[PDB]
Amino acid sequence: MTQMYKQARSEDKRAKVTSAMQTMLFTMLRKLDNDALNNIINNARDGCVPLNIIPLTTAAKLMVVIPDYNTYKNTCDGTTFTYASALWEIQQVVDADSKIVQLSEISMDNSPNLAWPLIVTALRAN
Amino acid sequence: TSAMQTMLFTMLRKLDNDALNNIINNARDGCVPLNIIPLKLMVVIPDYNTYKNTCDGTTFTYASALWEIQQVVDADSKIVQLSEISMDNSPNLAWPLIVTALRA
Amino acid sequence: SKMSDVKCTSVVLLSVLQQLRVESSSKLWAQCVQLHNDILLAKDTTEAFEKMVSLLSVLLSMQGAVDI
Amino acid sequence: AQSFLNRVCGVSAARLTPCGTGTSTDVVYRAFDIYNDKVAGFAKFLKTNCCRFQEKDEDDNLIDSYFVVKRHTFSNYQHEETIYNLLKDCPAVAKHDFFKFRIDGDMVPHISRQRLTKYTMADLVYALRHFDEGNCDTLKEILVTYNCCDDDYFNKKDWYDFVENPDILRVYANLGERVRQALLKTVQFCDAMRNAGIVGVLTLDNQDLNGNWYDFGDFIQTTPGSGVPVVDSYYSLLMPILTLTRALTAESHVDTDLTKPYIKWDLLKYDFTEERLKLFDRYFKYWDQTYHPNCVNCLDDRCILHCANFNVLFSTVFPPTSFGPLVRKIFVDGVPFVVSTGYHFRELGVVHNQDVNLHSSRLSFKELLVYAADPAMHAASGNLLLDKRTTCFSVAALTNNVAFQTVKPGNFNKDFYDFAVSKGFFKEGSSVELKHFFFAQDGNAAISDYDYYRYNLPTMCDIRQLLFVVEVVDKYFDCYDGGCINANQVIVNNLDKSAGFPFNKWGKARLYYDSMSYEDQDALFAYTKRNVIPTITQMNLKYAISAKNRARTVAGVSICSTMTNRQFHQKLLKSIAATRGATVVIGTSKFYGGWHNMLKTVYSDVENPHLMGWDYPKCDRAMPNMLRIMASLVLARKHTTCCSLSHRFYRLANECAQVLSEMVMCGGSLYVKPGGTSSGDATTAYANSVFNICQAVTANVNALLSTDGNKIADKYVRNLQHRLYECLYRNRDVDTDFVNEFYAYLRKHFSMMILSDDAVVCFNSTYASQGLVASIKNFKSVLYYQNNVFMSEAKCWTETDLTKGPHEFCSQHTMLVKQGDDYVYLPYPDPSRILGAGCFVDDIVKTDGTLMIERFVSLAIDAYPLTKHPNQEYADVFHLYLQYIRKLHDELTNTSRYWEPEFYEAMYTPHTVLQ
Ligand SMILES: [Zn+2]
Ligand SMILES: [Zn+2]
Repeated sequence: MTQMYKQARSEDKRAKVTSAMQTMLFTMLRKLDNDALNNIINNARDGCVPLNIIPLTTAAKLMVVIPDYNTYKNTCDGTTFTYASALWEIQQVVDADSKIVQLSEISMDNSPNLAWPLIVTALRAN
Repeated sequence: TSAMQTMLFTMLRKLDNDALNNIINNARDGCVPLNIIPLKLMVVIPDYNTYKNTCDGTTFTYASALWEIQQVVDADSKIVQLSEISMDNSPNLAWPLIVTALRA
Repeated sequence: SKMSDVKCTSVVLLSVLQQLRVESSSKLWAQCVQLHNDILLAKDTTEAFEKMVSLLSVLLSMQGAVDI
Repeated sequence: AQSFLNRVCGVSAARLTPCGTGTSTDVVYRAFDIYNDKVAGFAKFLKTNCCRFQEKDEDDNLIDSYFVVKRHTFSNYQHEETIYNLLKDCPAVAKHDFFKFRIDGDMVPHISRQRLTKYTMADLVYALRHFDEGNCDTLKEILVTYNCCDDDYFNKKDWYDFVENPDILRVYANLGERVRQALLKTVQFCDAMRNAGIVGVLTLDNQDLNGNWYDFGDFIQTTPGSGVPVVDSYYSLLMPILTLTRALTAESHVDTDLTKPYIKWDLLKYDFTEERLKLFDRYFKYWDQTYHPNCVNCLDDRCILHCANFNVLFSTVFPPTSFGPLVRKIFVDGVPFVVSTGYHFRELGVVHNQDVNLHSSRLSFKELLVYAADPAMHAASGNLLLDKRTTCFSVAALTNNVAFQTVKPGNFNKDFYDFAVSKGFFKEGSSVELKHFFFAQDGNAAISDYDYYRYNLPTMCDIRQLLFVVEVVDKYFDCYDGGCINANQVIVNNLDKSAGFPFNKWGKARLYYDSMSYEDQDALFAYTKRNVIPTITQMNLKYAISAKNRARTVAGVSICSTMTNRQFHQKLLKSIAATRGATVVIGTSKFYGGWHNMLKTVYSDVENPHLMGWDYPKCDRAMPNMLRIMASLVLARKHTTCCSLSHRFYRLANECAQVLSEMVMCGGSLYVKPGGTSSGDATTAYANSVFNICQAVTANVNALLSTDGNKIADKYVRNLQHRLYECLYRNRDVDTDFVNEFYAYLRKHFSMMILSDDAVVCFNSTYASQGLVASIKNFKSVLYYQNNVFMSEAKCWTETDLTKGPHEFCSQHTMLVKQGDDYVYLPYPDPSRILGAGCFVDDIVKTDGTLMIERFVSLAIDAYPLTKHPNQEYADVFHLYLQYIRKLHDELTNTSRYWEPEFYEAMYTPHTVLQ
């Protein structure tokens, strides 16, 4: 009754993965500990909230993925738009090749010259 | 990686299709497409020894088909009327010519 | 066997194109993937050759790759 | 004459077309839900008693309302008259008119019921549960009459299809309001019966499509206030179309009217138990079985099924942002976290973990593993994501940029191709050629492939039928051995699989099987028996051969999911894979006579035998959650002496939260997977087999119940059908004798050979033509209404000559060859597949040569039976492969030398069973 208590190939292999998990958790909870989450949870009936609303109501950065222009025009038209009952301000639109697309290029005549899955990064406005 | 490239070229030579051999011969001369050939084609012509062999009047022989030259622009980035190409006044023509045509 | 030759040549040509780092261009790699897939699925031995010249133009549009 | 019309009009709707005066309008088939001492079933009969006048609306245009005037004996007329005078002042009772007319010399008494539609709820339910696009005239007429579409819609191609033309869902959902009004009228009627002391059975064929009721001929009067309606057959037969027509879609509006804004639910709300109880007590008031909104409180797997079936329907009313892990904020050494302390399933309700430790002290390896696999901290620290490329629910984006994965072409093996060309292959005008390749993929392939989960729709099942099919399936699975095993009895092969997210960052599964002690693994198991661990699944693009340019995907399930599913299911899966001669033939090698023995077992003793096979369109994307849950419960029935009910329920909840409605890491983002199997789980090849047997047993049940029991000439099959209807819709108990009896009937007349998603059936063709066992149209109908897919009869085969076996099984054909005065069945592949796999390699073998020769001898093993083929190019294939393997072995430099033909021959004979 030794290999049931102890591991087999510990040999600083168990330590590597536990320190990896530890640093990942402690680098996640550093861009996470804020007061938006406190005011979200502290208004629940018993402190328990669905997970699908945590980013929706506390995230400070949105990313919109847009396939084509008749969706860009219906979704992200302008420099500020509205989503999830909040007001977002656009910044740094990018195309599928990780290249910056200026807002003065997304029209109907220049459409074919854009790598089309466009990624719009927006910040939550107050 | 030149192993894979010489494999590709020996296979292309084995295929022995005349359209493929034509575009390969032009690419070896210097006459090169600047975009995927459309099934709006724009092509670089190096010089007139290559221009006269292919382009006759307005009509363009490439990929063993016919194209109607819609716009020719010399290297100087300025429209040229294709009725100025000569065999003695050939110097002053900016000789890498971008010729743009459509398939007739 | 002029169809199996064309389909194997299509495989080799897309391999060399991928090695030339054209998947680092979304639009161009999408066009080349479409050409290669339709050449592989083709059943007529002349539109396969049409798509083949269209796909080889991609490789030899890059002003210099080998073409010694 | 016309006097009969002047009288049947009475004092309402003086404008009636003379559509009948004798016993006319009797040239029609109508669907009936009949049960008496001679017949029992839900089938189409020839109703010939009526005389149906049709009202003509103002301006002489005909309207959908009829006066159905029947001729009754005096006793039944008096009885029905009294019961109507009781139930008269209820709004959900069609008006009746009782009169007498002088036919020749006797005042014959007639009963004319007023303003009924042309069809009834039974006609609608039968049209949708016995669908056949050859003759769907009743369905077309209903959909047109009630303004769901127009007459020209059906000129469309594949208008009935779900996966092509998915607008048929919008065309069906226009009957939802009508179906919901029918449910409300039914509850009104049941109340009016109870408060009047009227005992009777409610059958669908007594409710017109407006909602009214009639035909009080079998009710009996009791003491008032103590009536009791019987609604089992009604509600259970109606159930499958409540989700197909989205009947409750009006329950998510402000005041349950489709012309008002949506209910803006609270965003922090996740319980919904009182709303579910309100919905049940509103629509199914008299369904006299206890409904538990949170299946945690269930009693047995049958109760879990019964109540998850209701939660599936009631959960389409609630906001989709309220399902999924329920996070809480815990403290570790003072630093706060967010961790899942529960879950909210669409099917199982709210589940709460029992071992939650607020204000922790430290993190050991087990709890570190749990917290790292938990998607709470991953989705709470990532950006909000709005992905307009899909309709699936997106949770968060874990990065600052989306990742676009592409797939490469295959590696051309030019030496082999030149060898084949010099031998003489691929010549123009040949039957063997290249048809299988590696199709390259562009950036929009991962998400375009993930978006197929839109084919997984919420579907309610006929529960009274499922609760019997599950007993017959568990009869199919009762020669095995299951139970939990300690962590030191688990044998794990392929220790280099994907460890899911976020573990694939630090190693394969080998890392976590070598880091965790046996005690740690046992503790993690015993933990999952009391808590829910939601995990994340990685979705990658596969690099494999196909004849279609579609993108093939692969899934990596978390290590903390696979590690415990192994201890739960390893014993049963080993027992299934190590047994020969059963229905579910998994892990039975086709060599040394395995194919011949499999076939001789399928053919076992069926009398007039025909072979049949079918396929499931979009099986893994479209398998319903109720059926996946049923499969997992059937598999978990082996744990009766080691796990109590709480342990088995929490194992079911973990399995759901991990491989049914998991979060999927696609690209660099988290999406919500609606349902369907995961190709990366070790259990799906067996869950698919349970699902396969379920659908086959269901097709048999429907074929036996939908046949006119008066024309069945066998007085044994008549009693079998009668008792089948009883055991389904009466007799809430489980009848073990009849379950054994029906299982024996099936095994005698419908023999199956099942592997995951693949089946071969040997059936009595006489019974199948009489309608007593399942044909292929019965499978088409069952798939349509229980899988939301349309199965074309162009992908289903049938074989009348058994000496040439199944046309296709596990991608193998069958040929009857001679092996020393003993004719045996041998499996041969597709020569195109063999040649393709030979010419295109994966660049792992283009470097070393021993792996190349291993690949080529495996191919020449799979391509030996072709030598016995009558076609000559097929034999030439194997000769080519052998010549090439000899060339390779000579380049590198008796029955175990892989370069002679007798190494391969011995692989297909049972006299040398050595591996
Ligand atoms: Zn229950
Ligand atoms: Zn157990």
